[PDB]
Amino acid sequence: AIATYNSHVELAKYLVSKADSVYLTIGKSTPWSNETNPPQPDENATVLQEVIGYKKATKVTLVRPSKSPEDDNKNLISYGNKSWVEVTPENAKAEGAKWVYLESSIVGDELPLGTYRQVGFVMDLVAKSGISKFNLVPSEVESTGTLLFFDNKQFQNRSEQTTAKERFIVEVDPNS
Amino acid sequence: AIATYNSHVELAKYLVSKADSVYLTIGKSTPWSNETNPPQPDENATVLQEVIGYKKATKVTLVRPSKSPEDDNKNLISYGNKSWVEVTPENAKAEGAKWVYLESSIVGDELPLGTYRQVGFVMDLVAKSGISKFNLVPSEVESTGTLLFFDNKQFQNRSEQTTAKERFIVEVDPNS
Amino acid sequence: FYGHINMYGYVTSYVYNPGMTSSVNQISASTEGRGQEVPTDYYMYTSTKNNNTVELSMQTTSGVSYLYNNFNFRDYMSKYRPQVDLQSDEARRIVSDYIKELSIDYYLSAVIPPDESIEIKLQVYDFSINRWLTVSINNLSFYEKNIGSNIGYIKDYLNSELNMFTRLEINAGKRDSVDIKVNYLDLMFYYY
Repeated sequence: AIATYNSHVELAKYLVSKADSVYLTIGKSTPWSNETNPPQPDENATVLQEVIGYKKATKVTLVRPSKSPEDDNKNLISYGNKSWVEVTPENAKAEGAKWVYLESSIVGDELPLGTYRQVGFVMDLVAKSGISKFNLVPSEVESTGTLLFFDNKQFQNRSEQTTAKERFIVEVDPNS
Repeated sequence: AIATYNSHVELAKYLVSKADSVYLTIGKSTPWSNETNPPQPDENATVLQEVIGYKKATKVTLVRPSKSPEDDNKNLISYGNKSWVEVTPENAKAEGAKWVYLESSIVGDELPLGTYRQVGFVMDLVAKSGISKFNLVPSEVESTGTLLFFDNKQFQNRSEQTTAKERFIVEVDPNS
Repeated sequence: FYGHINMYGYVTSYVYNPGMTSSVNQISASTEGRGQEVPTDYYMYTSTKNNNTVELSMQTTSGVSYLYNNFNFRDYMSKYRPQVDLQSDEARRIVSDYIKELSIDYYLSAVIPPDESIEIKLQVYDFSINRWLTVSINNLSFYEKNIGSNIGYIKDYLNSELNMFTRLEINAGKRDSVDIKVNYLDLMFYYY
């Protein structure tokens, strides 16, 4: 038997419906063995190495590839030199939107200063009693939820003069 | 024997009139003695150490600190986690706009990939005959023009996906 | 697509010269068993730089000993890239065009007094000229050093079986043996 492209649209809608529980996370604060050539990731893991913290996802949405003239009235997402267009959940099957765009930003010491290398996303995270802010260090978290997605980049370093605007475009079936 | 408050603003108008010739430049590509504790930038220096290259300025304008209620309802900038208003050359003395804003974005490998520890801005840069692209390595530059402003930084890095963005607000006399 | 080919190893005082159809284990046969395969620990622990160095006893009657390594790009390409046609007469060109430039990283020290050093040569067998090519020459002491080098395109270093042969030539001088500590050995390539 077979599933469908529309199932990947509905599972993308499900992930987008969870957005209130979704945080970007970053980690691996100590070096790689050589910073130019990182080790490969592990899709069976559920937490980052050397977790620096969590920041609430500023934008969780469906997307599809952009085109003109018919996307000229819309808003567009640029990453990896690629350019994409946003889709709302109630239109997702009509637009064919099975790709999810995930974004968050950190500025200054609102998460601990130092270098970062691992980048990824968590959902079903629960913060501890008396805390409601969108930037969390691991000591402020009651449950980390499920780490869904992550990558092992070459490093960067931080201050108030820098924005940690890391993002993915992800798909639950890349090869239908 | 004083200067008038207008006088600083005129030099700022001059700096903004140069904008087409203005380029971001980046350097100090090998380590300091301590990557977390840079030495003092020498004001006598003519150009950055270990020059990576140059990118055209993407935005140059007069600016000033914002005041409520009026500037909250105008064209706006957020930087230093705080709010600023842009000013046009034909209003500069009425606004008192003695601060110049400079900004550019270096995308992917449009200059060679590597670490950096110096950032600054040049005017009057001239590329070799026949070159017209906004990104230049030192061998493509006929005259480097003049480095007006720069700072030493803790070590930073780039990869093929990423945009490194740097922007300054400066003024011509910090010491009246 | 950036990757590493990590650990057949064989220690001997005899000179081996691989042929175009030479397999991994022909070193032991060509030496009449006058040598030894490297310990299991060499295959387990030299695949990353850490505190676990593998010590290897380099016996010699001539003042020179050899540590041979063989890297099988056929099995590597079949495992990591099964879509590449390795059955063609062009398979060496395909594999070399795919890898582009290869670098060897090789971190090692000698079990000798800290004030002494021994000459070591990293060599790769070139099948176009049928000779060992020296890609790096170093003096090895008590202190760990990378003796590695960028060897460029590997087409001429591959035989018909897609085997690459490397060796350390170790000049013990007047010593009947020298022990070498190997920390890290990696064949690393980076292509777009």
